[PDB]
Amino acid sequence: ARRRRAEVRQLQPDLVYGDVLVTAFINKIMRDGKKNLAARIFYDACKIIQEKTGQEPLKVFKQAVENVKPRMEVRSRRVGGANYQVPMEVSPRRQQSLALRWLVQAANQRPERRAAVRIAHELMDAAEGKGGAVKKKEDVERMAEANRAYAHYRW
Amino acid sequence: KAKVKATLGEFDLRDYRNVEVLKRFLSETGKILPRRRTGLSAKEQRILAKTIKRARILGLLPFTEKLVRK
Amino acid sequence: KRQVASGRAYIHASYNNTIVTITDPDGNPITWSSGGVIGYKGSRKGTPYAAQLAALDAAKKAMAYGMQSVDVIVRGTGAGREQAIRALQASGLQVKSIVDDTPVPHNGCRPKKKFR
RNA sequence: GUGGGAGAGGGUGGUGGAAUUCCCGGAGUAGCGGUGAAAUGCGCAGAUACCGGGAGGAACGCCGAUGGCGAAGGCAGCCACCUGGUCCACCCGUGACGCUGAGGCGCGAAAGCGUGGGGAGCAAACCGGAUUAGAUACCCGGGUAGUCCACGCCCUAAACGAUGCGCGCUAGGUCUCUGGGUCUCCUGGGGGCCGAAGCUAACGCGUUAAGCGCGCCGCCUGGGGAGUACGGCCGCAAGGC
Ligand SMILES: [Mg+2]
Ligand SMILES: [Mg+2]
Ligand SMILES: [Mg+2]
Ligand SMILES: [Mg+2]
Ligand SMILES: [Mg+2]
Ligand SMILES: [Mg+2]
Ligand SMILES: [Mg+2]
Ligand SMILES: [Mg+2]
Ligand SMILES: [Mg+2]
Ligand SMILES: [Mg+2]
Ligand SMILES: [Mg+2]
Ligand SMILES: [Mg+2]
Ligand SMILES: [Mg+2]
Ligand SMILES: [Mg+2]
Ligand SMILES: [Mg+2]
Ligand SMILES: [Mg+2]
Ligand SMILES: [Mg+2]
Ligand SMILES: [Mg+2]
Ligand SMILES: [Mg+2]
Ligand SMILES: [Mg+2]
Ligand SMILES: [Mg+2]
Ligand SMILES: [Mg+2]
Ligand SMILES: [Mg+2]
Ligand SMILES: [Mg+2]
Ligand SMILES: [Mg+2]
Ligand SMILES: [Mg+2]
Ligand SMILES: [Mg+2]
Ligand SMILES: [Mg+2]
Ligand SMILES: [Mg+2]
Ligand SMILES: [Mg+2]
Ligand SMILES: [Mg+2]
Ligand SMILES: [Mg+2]
Ligand SMILES: [Mg+2]
Ligand SMILES: [Mg+2]
Ligand SMILES: [Mg+2]
Repeated sequence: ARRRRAEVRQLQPDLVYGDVLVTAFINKIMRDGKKNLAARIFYDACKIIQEKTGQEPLKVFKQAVENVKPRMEVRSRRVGGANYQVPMEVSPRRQQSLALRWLVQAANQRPERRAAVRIAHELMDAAEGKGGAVKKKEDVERMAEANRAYAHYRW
Repeated sequence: KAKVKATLGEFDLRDYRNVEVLKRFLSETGKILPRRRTGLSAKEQRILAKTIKRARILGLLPFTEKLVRK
Repeated sequence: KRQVASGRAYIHASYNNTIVTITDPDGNPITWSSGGVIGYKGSRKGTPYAAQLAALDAAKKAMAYGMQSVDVIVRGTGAGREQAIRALQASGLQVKSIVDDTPVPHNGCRPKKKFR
């Protein structure tokens, strides 16, 4: 984005919940342009996650994605020779994107055979405060508070 | 801001012993104030500098001081 | 084993290191710290974070001696020359006053080739 | 001549504070220093940091300027003494006594030489640590001559305004230093900046001429060879003319 601000794409709402984060997550699950198969994955996972634990998948999804969003991260900055890892905060949009990406990548790194099962159990663990996606998030946050010695290189 | 000569009487620029008025021309530190803040002419400033040094050697004006709040 | 309850704190900051010496009201030192006293070894000692940690460690050693009221003296210039004073302010020691007493000659000695 | 004035102009002696280094002491642990990173180095025989005391050398922060003085080199703490140059007002005195100047003579930054002192900091050479393909360098840690003083040599330079000295003539504007004046200003004398006419190959100069004229001195005649050779002179030498 040299000239413009690169206005954010406004995703379509969802047909089941009416929420936009669900459509964004379903897009993150989709591969090779199959939004139908990805939607079926997410919604069979919704049924499984609503049955195996007697809670609404809406608020569990929301609480999990909220638990995975990090508050700080590191970016490399070239200063006086080789570059250094400088910590900083995160944009809300980037927090959303990183949370959903870690969700999908930790769900597919799971042992469970079926896709919907992986999605459901990953969402459960992330909603409880544990799991792989939250582990990657807390490693991102552990990069902060560690190289905080460079807090004067914020830029 | 006020310049030193603007708020002052008809005083002697050649009196090295009057510390009361020579102190006005020193800074927060012992440094001699520039002409921007003294409002003096070139000749006046040139005489004031020598009188200030004279007073310094007589232990009346500080050679240097310490900065506060830094 | 002194129970000093009040004293001075001298911050000597350079471009290679920052060190803090906490002393009593008539000049004798009590404790001290620096970027090398804490873990950092190389140029890492000259960072403002090392200055903050050195000031905090010296302040806590002063707490061990029982220091409450502190007058600050500052000499030199470098990264963290201010951060040392900020940490010293927020360390739990009531700062009495801050003073910059950086020694500057009246053009007496010839500097090294680096400084000309 | 008289009467005023500004000034790091020069020489001599004294004297002040800041800072570095070193030494004595107090208190105080484990590092300091250094770099793009480091390492040599220093530290448990107590460093660094802090405080008090002492010693010594060298240089003068703020004032300070785009300023001032000097023929040039060049000249900055303060005080005293010895001394040079210069400017202004008064219109007083002498009555062309002037300008330039081959040679000569004197001065002449730094570095260098000799004899004798001095020695903090800096620092060619040199000793180490790094960096690199290599490092004989830049960077880091040490360090001698030297830098400082007295006396005697050395006579070089981008010794530059790359512009010899003197005088007269030719729009102004603006900033400034220093005098005088009836002191929005004028009138001298210095330091800058724009710019008339004119000059210039152009850049640019332009009452501080590179303009218009006059006097006198120095120097130039394609580049390399070459500021070399020979010769002479000077020098303790280096070397210079
Ligand atoms: Mg260092
Ligand atoms: Mg003089
Ligand atoms: Mg003199
Ligand atoms: Mg000692
Ligand atoms: Mg040892
Ligand atoms: Mg050792
Ligand atoms: Mg040893
Ligand atoms: Mg000695
Ligand atoms: Mg100055
Ligand atoms: Mg005189
Ligand atoms: Mg007459
Ligand atoms: Mg007659
Ligand atoms: Mg002559
Ligand atoms: Mg001659
Ligand atoms: Mg000479
Ligand atoms: Mg010499
Ligand atoms: Mg000699
Ligand atoms: Mg040295
Ligand atoms: Mg080597
Ligand atoms: Mg060296
Ligand atoms: Mg001519
Ligand atoms: Mg006048
Ligand atoms: Mg002159
Ligand atoms: Mg004039
Ligand atoms: Mg003029
Ligand atoms: Mg013309
Ligand atoms: Mg011009
Ligand atoms: Mg002329
Ligand atoms: Mg010409
Ligand atoms: Mg010739
Ligand atoms: Mg020829
Ligand atoms: Mg030659
Ligand atoms: Mg010969
Ligand atoms: Mg001979
Ligand atoms: Mg030669």
